Order: sequence, then C-alpha cells, then structure tokens
Amino acid sequence: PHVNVGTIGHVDHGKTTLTAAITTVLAKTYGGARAFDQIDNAPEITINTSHVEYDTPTRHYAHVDCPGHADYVKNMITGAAQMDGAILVVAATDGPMPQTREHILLGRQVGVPYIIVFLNKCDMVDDEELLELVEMEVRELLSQYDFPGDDTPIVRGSALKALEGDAEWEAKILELAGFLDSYIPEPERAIDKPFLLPIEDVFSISGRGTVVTGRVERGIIKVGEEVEIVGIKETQKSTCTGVEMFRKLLDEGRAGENVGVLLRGIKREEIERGQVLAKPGTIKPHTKFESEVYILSKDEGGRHTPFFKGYRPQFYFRTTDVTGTIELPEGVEMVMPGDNIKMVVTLIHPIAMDDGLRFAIREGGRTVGAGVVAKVL
Ligand SMILES: Nc1nc2c(ncn2[C@@H]2O[C@H](COP(=O)(O)OP(=O)(O)OP(=O)(O)O)[C@@H](O)[C@H]2O)c(=O)[nH]1
Ligand SMILES: [Mg+2]
Ligand code: NA
Ligand code: NA
Repeated sequence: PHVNVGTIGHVDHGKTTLTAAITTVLAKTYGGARAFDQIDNAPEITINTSHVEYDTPTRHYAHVDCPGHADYVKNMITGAAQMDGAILVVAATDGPMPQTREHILLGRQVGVPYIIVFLNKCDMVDDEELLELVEMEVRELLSQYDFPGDDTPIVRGSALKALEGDAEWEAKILELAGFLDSYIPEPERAIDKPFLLPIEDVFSISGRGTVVTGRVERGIIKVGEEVEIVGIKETQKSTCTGVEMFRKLLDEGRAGENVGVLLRGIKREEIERGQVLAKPGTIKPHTKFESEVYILSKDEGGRHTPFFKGYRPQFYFRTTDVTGTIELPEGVEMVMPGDNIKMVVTLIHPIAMDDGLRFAIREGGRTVGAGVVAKVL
C-alpha cells in the first residue's frame, strides 16, 4: 500500500534534513535510513531529484527531495514528482518566504491534492508567540491557494535535533509520519476511475466494423456498453461490439491493458489523432484553458531565443500535436528559454480535458517545453 510524497519549501528551510530525519526515525522505530550527504547529492530537461523510500506499519512511501527551486518547478510541471500529497517545510526562524508561496501556488496549479506542514527550526525559537504567528501566516498562505488552512496538520519540530538523536524531537517526526497516514487518503486506483482510452491507432477490419486501439488509462470497457468519441470534432456516440487483445477475444478491457475496441457504425475516416474513448458524460472537450508551463533552456535542447503573444506552437496532449495560440499574463512581455509562467492556451481542435492533464510544447517535432492544465475554460 504505496503512497507518493515530497518535501516542498524555501531554500535552506530544512527540507533535506527532514527527509533524512524521516528515514532515520522510522528506521529506529519501525524499520530500515538515509543521511544528509546521500539526499543532498541528487541524481538525474535537467531535473536533479533524490528519490527516498520509507515505511510506516501500514504504508510504503516514495519521497521526492530536490536541491533548488528549479527542480521543484520542473518536477511539478513534468508530472515526474507523482505527489499524492506534499510536506511543506517552513522555518520558524524566517517563516513563509518567496519560494514558500510559489510552491503552494504551483501546488494548486499542478493539482497537489494535500499539503501537510512541518514547522522546522523550533530548537532555535524560544518564544511561543513567534511560533503561533509563523503558523497563522502559513494557515493564511494555504487558504489563499484554496488549501484547507484551518484543517491542515501543522507539526512543530526540529528536523536536525531529531536527526542528531534527541528523543523529544523524534516524537515530532513520528507525529508527522502519522499525518502522512491519517491525512493523505488512499489514492483512487485507475480501475475505479471512469473509462478512458486514448486512441493510438485505427483500422477498418474484415466483416466487423471499425477497431480503435490504445491503452486503457482508467476503468473497464465491457462488450455491449455505450461509449463516446471525445476530441478533435463534435462528440460521436458508439457501442462496444468487441474487445480484442492481439488475436485473443475478450469481453472486458481493464485499466492498464493494451486492447482493440470494436465499435458499431463508426468508420475509419471518422476517427482522428488525439481523440479518446470515454464513459458517456465523464470527460468534456475543451480548446481554451489556463496553464502552468516550464520552457526548456538552451542547455536543455530547447529554444535559443524568447517568444511573444504571437507564438503558436504544438501541444502534445496524449497521442498527438495540436496547434494553439497563447495569451500571456498582464505585465508579461515575453518568455525566455528556461522560464516558468502561467499562460492561456487556445487550441485549434478541442481535446478531452480536465484539470491536471499534462502536455508537452513542441516546435516542428521537437519538445521545447512542458505544461499542466490549471483550469479548463
Ligand atoms: N538549528 C537547526 N538547523 C536546521 C534544522 N534543519 C535544518 N537545519 C540546517 O539548515 C541548513 C539548511 O537546511 P537544509 O536541510 O540543507 O535545507 P534545504 O531546503 O534542503 O536547502 P539547501 O541548504 O539549499 O540544500 C543546514 O545547515 C541544516 O543543518 C533544524 O531543525 N534546526
Ligand atoms: Mg536540499
Ligand atoms: Na454488442
Ligand atoms: Na506528454
């Protein structure tokens, strides 16, 4: 029973120290352990990121911890962070800083579902009034970006004094680990999410209509069930006459399976690149949306010059490129390579969409950036 988390926060606020403390304390108590030098030196579009593993008696955790702001932007945009919930590290010394807010903002924009707060460097704070002011400031900061500030768990502590061995502070690491179990709910498994099949290929087969092939991203497609072809044009409705995996005849199409879905009355020429197969009324097609994009730098194989309002690139949603016009934020004059901005995208063709969906920005078949669907319009 695996859950994905990460340490989010401002530079030097004690993110790496906390990650090491989490591994060591749960290792002394339940099982395992990693030290600062191991997590600070992060491996690996250059996203430097450490991937840590730790266990609770009830769950398994994959943890992400990055050296600087750049790697948090990159990981949240590119989806690679896979966070089911985040841990915001706030120092009681400094309090919410520029990157604290920017990490909460991006959290709202990339769809990080739950944020738990660890108030670090309490060993260095002697006034209680100071800690309550830093905690209120964080509660205020979370509720601004639609997070449940009043219902958010805020653990007071010292990642370093617990890392060193002081038993009083190891009790706060265990408190944190508890809220990672009680407060992050079990993520909904794909087989339970309504049916979604990105059309990867199409064929006109012998005496049995049209076959649509691809990988079932969510739920199940049962033979005889009504379906929808959402995307590039107006939504067409069909019926699943059959499900075929290679030469094996099936009646079910389960999530994570590469199948061939036989459709009724649908013709090879009515199927387009980028279209999907969905449970009726579970996914709608959109052209206009708010985005959170990261543009590749020269030393990342991206653009070597900036782009403006008149920029019109391709947006690789699931299976294909779709040209789109852009709307830059007020006061945003241009986008340099290596930049991170919000942008309103207007696609030529509608794509089946909901918030959280990722895309790649391209220019003549080469990736030049990456984005997230912040809000559909
Ligand atoms: N007093 C005290 N210092 C701490 C605590 N946690 C971290 N520090 C120190 O704060 C410094 C920076 O903390 P880091 O763990 O490196 O935090 P970071 O967010 O990963 O940032 P970088 O310094 O840029 O790598 C280090 O010298 C830590 O020893 C704490 O609980 N108490
Ligand atoms: Mg670090
Ligand atoms: Na049938
Ligand atoms: Na992509």
